[PDB]
Amino acid sequence: DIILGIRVQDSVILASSKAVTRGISVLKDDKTRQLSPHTLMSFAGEAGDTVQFAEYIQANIQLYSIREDYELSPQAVSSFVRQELAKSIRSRRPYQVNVLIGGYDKKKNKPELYQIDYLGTKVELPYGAHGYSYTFFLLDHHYRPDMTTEEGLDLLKLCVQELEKRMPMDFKGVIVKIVDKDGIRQVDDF
Amino acid sequence: DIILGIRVQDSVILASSKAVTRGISVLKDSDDKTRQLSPHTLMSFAGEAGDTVQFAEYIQANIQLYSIREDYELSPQAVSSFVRQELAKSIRSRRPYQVNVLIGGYDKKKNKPELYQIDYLGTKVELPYGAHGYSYTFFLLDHHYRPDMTTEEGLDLLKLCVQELEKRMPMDFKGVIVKIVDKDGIRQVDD
Amino acid sequence: AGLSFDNYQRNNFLAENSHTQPKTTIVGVKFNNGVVIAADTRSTQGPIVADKNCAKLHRISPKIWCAGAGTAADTEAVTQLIGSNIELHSLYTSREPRVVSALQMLKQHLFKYQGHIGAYLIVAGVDPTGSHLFSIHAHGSTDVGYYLSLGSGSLAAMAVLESHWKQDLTKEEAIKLASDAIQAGIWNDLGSGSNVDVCVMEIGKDAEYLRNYTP
Amino acid sequence: SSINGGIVVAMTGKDCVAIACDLRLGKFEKIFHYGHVFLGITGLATDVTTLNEMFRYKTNLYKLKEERAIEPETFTQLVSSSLYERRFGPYFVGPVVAGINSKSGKPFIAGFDLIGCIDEAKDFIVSGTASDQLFGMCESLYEPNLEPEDLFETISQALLNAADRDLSGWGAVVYIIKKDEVVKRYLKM
Amino acid sequence: TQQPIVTGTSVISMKYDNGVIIAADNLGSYGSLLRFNGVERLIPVGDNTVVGISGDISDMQHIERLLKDLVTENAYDNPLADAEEALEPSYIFEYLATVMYQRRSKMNPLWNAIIVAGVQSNGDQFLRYVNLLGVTYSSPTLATGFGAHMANPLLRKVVDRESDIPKTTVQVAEEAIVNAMRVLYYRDARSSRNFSLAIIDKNTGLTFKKNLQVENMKWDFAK
Amino acid sequence: TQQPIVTGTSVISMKYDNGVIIAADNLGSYGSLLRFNGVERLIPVGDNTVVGISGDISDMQHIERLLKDLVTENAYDNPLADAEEALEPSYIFEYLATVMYQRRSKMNPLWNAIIVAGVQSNGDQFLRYVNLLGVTYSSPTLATGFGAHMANPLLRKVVDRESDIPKTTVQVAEEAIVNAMRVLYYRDARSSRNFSLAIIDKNTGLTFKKNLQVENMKWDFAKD
Amino acid sequence: MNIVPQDTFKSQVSTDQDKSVLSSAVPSLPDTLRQQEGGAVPLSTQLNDRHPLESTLKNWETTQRQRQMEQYRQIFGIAEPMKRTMEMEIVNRTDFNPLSTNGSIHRDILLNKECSIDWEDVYPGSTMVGDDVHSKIEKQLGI
Amino acid sequence: LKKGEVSLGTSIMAVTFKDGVILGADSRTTTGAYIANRVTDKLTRVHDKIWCCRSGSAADTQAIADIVQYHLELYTSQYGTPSTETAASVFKELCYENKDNLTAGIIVAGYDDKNKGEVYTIPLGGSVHKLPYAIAGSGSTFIYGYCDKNFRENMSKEETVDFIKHSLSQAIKWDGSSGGVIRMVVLTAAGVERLIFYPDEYEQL
Amino acid sequence: LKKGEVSLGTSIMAVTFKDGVILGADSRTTTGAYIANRVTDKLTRVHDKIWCCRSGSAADTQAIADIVQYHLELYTSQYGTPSTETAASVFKELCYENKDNLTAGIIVAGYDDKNKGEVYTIPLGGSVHKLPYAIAGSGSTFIYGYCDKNFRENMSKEETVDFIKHSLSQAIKWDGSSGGVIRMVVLTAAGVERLIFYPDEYEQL
Amino acid sequence: QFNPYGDNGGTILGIAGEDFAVLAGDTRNITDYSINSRYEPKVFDCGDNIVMSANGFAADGDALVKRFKNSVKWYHFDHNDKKLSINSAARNIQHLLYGKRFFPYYVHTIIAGLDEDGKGAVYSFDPVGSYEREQCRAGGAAASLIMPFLDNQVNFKKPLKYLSVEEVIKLVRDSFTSATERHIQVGDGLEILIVTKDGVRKEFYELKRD
Repeated sequence: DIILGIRVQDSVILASSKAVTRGISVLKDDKTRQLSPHTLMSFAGEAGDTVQFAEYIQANIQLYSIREDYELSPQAVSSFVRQELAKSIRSRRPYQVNVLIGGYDKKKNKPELYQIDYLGTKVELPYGAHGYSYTFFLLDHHYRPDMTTEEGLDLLKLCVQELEKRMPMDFKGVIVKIVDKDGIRQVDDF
Repeated sequence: DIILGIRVQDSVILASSKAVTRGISVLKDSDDKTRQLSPHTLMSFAGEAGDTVQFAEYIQANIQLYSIREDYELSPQAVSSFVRQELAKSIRSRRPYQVNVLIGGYDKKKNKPELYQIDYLGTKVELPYGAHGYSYTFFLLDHHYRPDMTTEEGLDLLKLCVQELEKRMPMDFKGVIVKIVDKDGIRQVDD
Repeated sequence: AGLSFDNYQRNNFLAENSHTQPKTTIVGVKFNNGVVIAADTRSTQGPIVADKNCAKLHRISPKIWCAGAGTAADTEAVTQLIGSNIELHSLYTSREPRVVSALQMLKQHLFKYQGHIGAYLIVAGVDPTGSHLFSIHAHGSTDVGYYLSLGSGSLAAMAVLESHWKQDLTKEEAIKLASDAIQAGIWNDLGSGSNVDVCVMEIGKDAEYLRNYTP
Repeated sequence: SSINGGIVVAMTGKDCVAIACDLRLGKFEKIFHYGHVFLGITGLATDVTTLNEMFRYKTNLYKLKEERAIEPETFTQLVSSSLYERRFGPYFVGPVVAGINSKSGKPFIAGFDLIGCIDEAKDFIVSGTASDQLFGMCESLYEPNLEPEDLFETISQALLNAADRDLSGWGAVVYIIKKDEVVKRYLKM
Repeated sequence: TQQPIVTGTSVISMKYDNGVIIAADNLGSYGSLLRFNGVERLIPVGDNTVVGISGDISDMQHIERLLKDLVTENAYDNPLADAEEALEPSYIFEYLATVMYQRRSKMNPLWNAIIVAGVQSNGDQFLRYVNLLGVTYSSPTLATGFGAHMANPLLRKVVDRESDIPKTTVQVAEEAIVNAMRVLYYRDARSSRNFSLAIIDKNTGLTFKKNLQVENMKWDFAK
Repeated sequence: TQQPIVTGTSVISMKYDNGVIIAADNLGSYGSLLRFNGVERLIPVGDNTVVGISGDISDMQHIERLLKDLVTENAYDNPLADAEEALEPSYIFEYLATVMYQRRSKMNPLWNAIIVAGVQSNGDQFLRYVNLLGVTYSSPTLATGFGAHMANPLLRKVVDRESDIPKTTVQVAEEAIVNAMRVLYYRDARSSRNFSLAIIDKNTGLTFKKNLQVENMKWDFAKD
Repeated sequence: MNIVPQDTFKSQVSTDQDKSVLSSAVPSLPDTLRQQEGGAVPLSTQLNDRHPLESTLKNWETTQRQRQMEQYRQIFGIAEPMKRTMEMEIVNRTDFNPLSTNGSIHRDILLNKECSIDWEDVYPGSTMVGDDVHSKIEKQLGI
Repeated sequence: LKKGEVSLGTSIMAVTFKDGVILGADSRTTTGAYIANRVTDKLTRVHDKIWCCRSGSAADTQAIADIVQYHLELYTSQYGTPSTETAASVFKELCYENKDNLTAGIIVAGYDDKNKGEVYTIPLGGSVHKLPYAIAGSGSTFIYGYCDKNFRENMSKEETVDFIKHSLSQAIKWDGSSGGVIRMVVLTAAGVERLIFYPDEYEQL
Repeated sequence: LKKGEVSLGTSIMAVTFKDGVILGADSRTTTGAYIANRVTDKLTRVHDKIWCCRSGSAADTQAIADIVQYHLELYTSQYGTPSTETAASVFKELCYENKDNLTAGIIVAGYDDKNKGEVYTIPLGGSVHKLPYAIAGSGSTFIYGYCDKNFRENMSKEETVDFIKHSLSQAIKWDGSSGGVIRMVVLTAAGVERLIFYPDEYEQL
Repeated sequence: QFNPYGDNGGTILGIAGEDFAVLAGDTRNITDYSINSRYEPKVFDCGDNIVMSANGFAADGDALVKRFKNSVKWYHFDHNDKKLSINSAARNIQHLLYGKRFFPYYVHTIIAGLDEDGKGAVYSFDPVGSYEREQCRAGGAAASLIMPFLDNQVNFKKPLKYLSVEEVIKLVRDSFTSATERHIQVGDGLEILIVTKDGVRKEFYELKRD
C-alpha cells in the first residue's frame, strides 16, 4: 500500500495504489473515503483495522455535518482524526496505519494537506508519501508552492514513473483524485 | 539468482540472470554465474555469495587438470558425479551453504546432450528440465515439452518462460544470458 | 481513576522497535532526647552532576521528617500523599500526628502497589509518645532502628555509625556523628558529595532544619 | 513528516530568561506559551502535541476560575502532577518551563523527567536527544547575571555551535523574556 | 574455576610510617553455610612479604603452591638466598599479576582478589592489589570485597594521602585495622570473629599474630 | 496451587469378597526432608466410606474441610441422616470429581490423587480414583504414585479379574496390602515405616487401624 | 479472607457481553459508533498484553471490604454484614448526579474515608455520541 | 518471592513445657551477604499471650500479622480471650487462601487456661500442624538431629530455656543468615516474660 | 552435573579416636525418589589401611578412586606403605585438576605408625582440609549441630562407635536420600575391623 | 559465562603544539561506584620521547603498554640503538591492537611526541588499531565536557600554533577543573607529561575530592 499527496496553489492531488490483497486473485479505490464534500482521506496499513478506523471517522464526520448543517474545516477534521487515532491505541498494541487528509478550506479559500502516522503525529505538508522504500529527492527538487494543477499532475506522473521501475508488473497502477473549490473529482483519463 | 536448463534433441540450453549483489550500482558486461568446465560441458550455479564462486572455480580447476593430464575429455556424467562428490565433501564438517548447480554437456561418445541438477545437500538428478531461484514454470514446462524438440523450439519455450517470469520480477530483470552446448561446443545467444 | 495504565502496550511496542524510553547518602540517628536525620546534597542525572545543592530532607509533618532513595518521583509523590493524609487525620482528631500513624499509612500504601512504587525511606520524628526512627522498603516492609543508613553511600556511613555510636548521646554528639557519616559517604562514594543537610527533632521543641550545616 | 526529537535550552539572565528550540526551517515548533509562562518539550512529537493541548486546556480553565494568569511555579507543579498521573504509561518527553513571576519579578526555569520529577535550576537547563555535547557547550559558554543582549548572544552561540558539530535546513527559535516585553527571534544559520 | 564454591571474605591492609599491616579472618564458607573455621588466608613469603587472598579456597591453595615453588626455586642454586638475592615484594607481585592476567586471557581465571604487602630492601613500603581480571592498583589503604566498601572509609580517615604516612605510628594503624575488622564482623554475614594479622616493619621484621578475636562488642542497646 | 510443597506418597486399595481395604503411610515430606511424621491421610466420611489422599498436604486439608462440610450439610434438618439418609460413597466421589474437574478447568487445580473406597447401602463395593486433572477410573485394585507402579502388580496377582473378587477373603487381601506396603517402604525414598489401614465390610462395618509398622524386614544379606 | 484480588480474568467472551452499546440493526453485535473508543478496538485485544498490576489496583478496595465483611460474619453474625451492605446500597441507590462524578459525603463516612486521600481522589479520571444526561438516565433506570 | 523483596533468613524455635510455652529467635536481617539490621525483634505479639514468628516474605508476613491482630481484637470485643487454636486457624486461612500471591510461614505459640500452652506451625503452602515443639528458618536445618535427641515432655522452665539456648546457638554457629542476640518469650499462667542472651553468653556453651 | 547421571546422595562420617580412625556411611543409592540400590557398600578401599567415601558424580569418583588405587600400588612397589597425607594429596590433585569437567568430593581416612590415624576432606572444588572429624553428603546438614555438641578428642573405640551410630541414625531419620544399614570400618594398629548395624537396632536410639 | 572485561573510568587528553606535545590524564581509579585509588598514573614515558596512554579497561592498557615497551627494547637491540620515530611507534601499536582483532583490547589509546621535523604530534587509536594523527584528542568519560571548553578558547583553524607550553598547561588544567566540577568520575588529581626536544617533564595538580 502506497499513498502520495501533493498540494498545489489551489488544489490537492491524492494518489493511491489500486489493490494488493495477500494471495487472492481478484479482478475488480478501496483506500480512500470521502469525509466531506471538500475533504478526502487516503489510508494505508494493516488489513482490517485501517478500514474500520476510516469508516468510523467517516461516520462521525457525516454525523457532525448533519447535526450542524455545516461543513467542518480540513484543520478540524485532521485534529479529530488525530485524536481518534491516538485514542484507539491507548489500550492495545498499535497497528500500522498512515493517513493523508486533503481538503479545500472555503473560509480561507485554500487547499490543505495533512499527514498522520500510526502513533498520531499530525504534520501539515506541501507533499507527502507512505509505503515506498527516496522519492523525496525528486519532490524536493521539482516542487514550488505556486504550481498549477497541470504542473502538479506532471510532478505526480514523474513520481509514478519513478515508482513503476523497481516494482513488478503486479503493480496494476494508481488512482488519482483531486480536491479543489468545486469538490472532489477522479482523474480518469490521466 | 535464477538458473534455467532445457535439454532438447541435439543440445542443452542454459539461461542465467545477473547478480545485483546488495545496493551497489554496477555496470558491467559479463556472466558471473557460469563456468566452462570443458569444451563440451558447462556449469551454471546460484547461491550464497563467496562460497558458490569458490566451489565453481575449484571444480573448474580440477576438471582442467584432468583434461591436461589425460589429453582427454570427461563425459558429462563423470563430471556431474565428481561435482556431487566434491559438494557432499565440502559440507562434511561445516554448516551447509545455499548452492544449486545445473551441469549441461554433450556426450561425444554417445553423441547426445545431457543435463543434471545438484542441490545444496548433494542430490544429483538427471532431468530434461530444471530451474532454481524464483518460485508455475514447472507446470508450463510440463505442458509444453517434448523429448524430440529442436533447438529453435527449445529457444521459443525458454523465451516463453522468460516472458512469464518477467511479469513477476520487480522490473529490475536485466538481460538473461543464454548459452547453448552441442556437438560444435559452447556458444552464447546474442538475443 | 488513579494512576493510569494507558499507553502501556504502546510503550512496550516502542521499546521493542528500538525507541529508548527516557529515564545519595542518608542517615538517621537517635539520641537521648530526640532524633536527627542527615543527607547529602548532590543530585546527578547519571554521571553528570545536575545540582550541587539539592534539598533531600522532606517534611511529612512539622515534627515528622523523611528522606528517600530509589525513584525520585515516586518518593516525592508518596511523601506528599502521606503528608496530606497525616494533616487531615490530625485536623480530624485534634491531636498531634504520631510517627506510627505515618508508618502504617506508608506501609499499607506501598504494600498495595506490590513493590511497583519504588520508594525507600528513612522516617524520623517526635510525637507526644516520644522519638521514633524507621526504615521503609518499597515492597511494604518496615523496620525500627537506633541508627540507619540509606543510599549508595550507606555502607561507609554505616561503618562510621558502627564506630562511634553509644546508648546515651547528647544533641551535639548525635549531630556530629550524623555529619561525620554523611561526610564519609561524600568522600568515599561517587554518588554523594557537596554539602550536608541536617534536621534535629527534640522532644518538646520545634524541629530545627539546618541546611548546608557543613559545606 | 519525521519531527521526533530536538533540542531545547533555557537560561537565566539578570532580570530576564531565554528559551530556545531547534527547528527545521522549511510549522512544528516545540515552544508554547500560556500567558507569560513558556514550555519547551522534546521527544515524541505526538506526546508533545498532546501535552500542549492538555496544558492549554488546563491553563484556560485555571484563568477562568482564578481570573488571573498562572505563575511559573504553579505551572511547574501542575506539569509535575500531570506527568505523574501517567505513572505506568508515561509520555516520552522532556519538558522545560521558563518564565518571570508577575509579582516578585524573579526569573524561573525548571526541567522535568518523564514522570514529573522536578529539577529546578539556577543557571540553565538542556533537554534533547544527546544532552551531553550541547550540555558541554552551554557549560563552557554560560555566565550568570547577563544582560538580555548578552544572554541572547550566549544562547544563540550555544545553539550555533551545537548545530555545527553534527545540518542543511537547520533553524532555531529564541525567546528573550523580560517582565514587560517578550522578543521572539528566528535564526536561519 | 568457573564458579567459586568455598570462599573467604575480605583482606584489609594499610601503610604506616615504617611498614605495612595486613589482616584477614579465618573462615571458608560453603554457600550460606559457615563450613570451615581455621583457614589461614595470610601467606608469609619470606621475611619481608605477606600475601592476603580472598575468594575461591582451592584457587588460593593453588596460589600458595605457586608461592612455595617460587621460594624454593629462588634458592636453586644461589647460596645468597637469605642474602641480597632474597625475593622482593615487587617480584612476587609482578609474577602473581602476570599469572592472573594470563589466566584471565585463557578464559580460565583464578577467582581471587590478592593483596601483596611488604617492605623493599631499601626500606620502602609496598602495597598492591590484583584481581581475577588482572586489574592492578596501589593505594595507602587497600581492601577486598565488603571491606572495600566499609573498612576503606575508616582507614582513609587515618591515612588520607601520601603525606599522612610519615605521621602515622604502628599503634594507630593497628588500632584502625582492628576496629575495621570489628565493623566487618558486625555487618558481614559471611565473616568470622577469629582473624589473623601481620605487621611488616623495616626495623623489627615480620610479626605474625594468630587467633585474634573481635572484642568489646556493643550488644546492650537491645531496647 | 501451582507447585506442591508438603506431600504424602501413596495410597493403595483393593476389593475383596465382602468389602474394601485401603491403606496409606503417615508422612509429610518437605522436598527431600522427611519433615512431618504424624500425618493422617485416610479420612473416614461416615460409617461406610474412606477417602485416601496423596499429594499436596494443604489441599488435602482443604478437601478434609469440604468433606466435613458435606457431612454436616447432610444432617441439616435430617432426622433420618443416620441410617436411611446417610451419605454414600458414590455421592462423595461424584462431588469430589466435580470439584477436581472444575478446578482443573479454572487453571487452579488441587494437586492431589484421591481414592474413594466403601460399601453401598445395597452391599456393593465401591472403589474409584480421581486426580488433579479430573481423570476418574475404577478397577478391583487401585494405587497412586509409586504404588501405582509397584503395589498394583502385587495386588493384581490376588485379584486379577472381576471374578476373582468372590474368591478373596479379608485375611488374604489384608496380607497382600501389608506386603505391598512393606515393598513400598523398601523401594520408596519418600515413604515411612508407619501407616494407617482401613477395612470397610458390609457385615462388621468399619475397622480403622492406626500406628501399623512395617515388620519382618530382610536386611541380613547386607553382610556380604 | 483474600488480600490480593483473585479470580479477575474472564472465563468466557461474547459479542453481546456489553448490553449498553448493543447495535439496533444487529442486536447480537455491538455498536462501534456509540462505543466511541476509536473505531478499531476488537474485544479480543482486551484479553492480552495487560499490565499485571492493573487488575490488582482496580479490585483492591472491593477485596479489602469483602474480607472485612467475611470477618464480621465470622465474629458477629450474618446481621452485621447484612446491615453494612444494606446501608451502602441505600446510599448508592439514592444518588443520581449526572453532571458530577465525585462521591458523596455519606459514602465516605460509611467507608471510613472522611480524612483519607488516595490517587483515585486526586485523579478522578470531546465526543459526538453518548455524552449527555439521557444516556445516564437510561443506564440508571434500565430503560 | 518477588525480585528485590526482603526475605526472612531466621532461626525460630517454640517449645512446650510443663508450665506453658517458650518462643525464641535470633535477631539478624540480611539483604544477601549484608546485615541490614543487627538487632531486630522477631517475636511478634498477636494477642496478650499469643505470639508468633514469621518466615518468607517480610511484607506479606507483616500484613498477615496485622490482619490477624485486628481479627483477634474483634474476637476479643465479643467473646473474650481467644484460644491459640483460633489464632492458628485465622493464620492458616490467610496463608492458604493467598498462597498464589504471598509467601508466608508462621510459628504460633500460645497460652490459655483450657489448653495450657500450645505450638502450631504453618509452613509455606498453608497447611497447619500442631506440635510439641517446632523449628523453622534457614538455620533450623542444622539442628534437626540435635533437637530430636534433646527434647523431653514436661520439662522445667530452666531446662527448656537451656534447650532453646543450645539449639539456637548451634543454629547461629552454622547458618550465615542467623545473628547476634537470642530473644525469648515465656508464656505461662503467671504472665509474659521476656529474656535476651548475648553472644558472649551462648557462644561459650 | 550432566543430565541423566547418577549422584551420590549419602551420609558420610569419619572420626579420629584414641587408637585410630573410623569411617562410617549409610547404604542407599537413589535415582530421583526411587531407591535404585537398597544395599550399597560405600566404604571404598584404596590401600590396606587407607579408605575413602565418595560424593557427587558416581562415575567420576569411581574413576578417580581407581586411578588413586593404581597410584598407591605403584608407590608401594617403590617405597612401601604410604601415609594418609600422600593419598589425600593425590586425591586432591585429581579432583582439582579436573574440576571443570568432573564433580567429585572425597572423605579419606587412614592409619599409619607415624601419624596414628588421620581424616582429610576434599569438598567440591578441589580444596583439602584436615580435621579431627568430618561429615559429608546431603544428610550431613541435619547433624552439624549434634556432632559439634558430642565430639570429644581421644575417645575410646566404643564411644566413637556410639557417636557415629547416633549421628548417622539421625541423618537417616531426616534425609530422604539416606537409609538402609550403617557400615563402619575401624582402622587401628591391630588391623581392619568391619561393622554393620541394622535399622531395627539404630532406629531405637 | 565468565566476562573477561571491566571498566575503570578515566579521562585523557592529548594536544600537539608548535614544538612540543602534551598528554594529560586524571589519576583516579574506580570500580563503577567506589574509588580504588586516588593516585594511579595512566600516562607513561615509553622512551625515545614518546608518551603513551591507554584508557578504559586497566588490565588491557597495562598489557598493551608492557608489550610496546618490550618491543621498543628489542628494536633498540636489533637496530644499533636507533631512535624510534613517532610514526613507526604508531604503526607498531596498530599492529599490536589488530593482532587481537577477534578478542580486542577494550581501550582507547593516545600517543604523543615529536615528528622528524621537530613539531608536536599526537596519534589516536581505535580499539582494534585504526589510528590517525590529530592536533587535539580527548578520550574517556567527560571528553564531551573537555573538548568544547578547549574549542571556546582556541582557534585550531589565539591560534594554537603560537601558544606556549605554559598556556597549554593552564588551559588543560582549567578544562579538567571544569570537568571535575561537572562529572562524578573525574577528580582527585591530574598528571601532565610534556614532550620537548629536551625530553619529558612531569607536572601534577590536585583536583577536588582529595
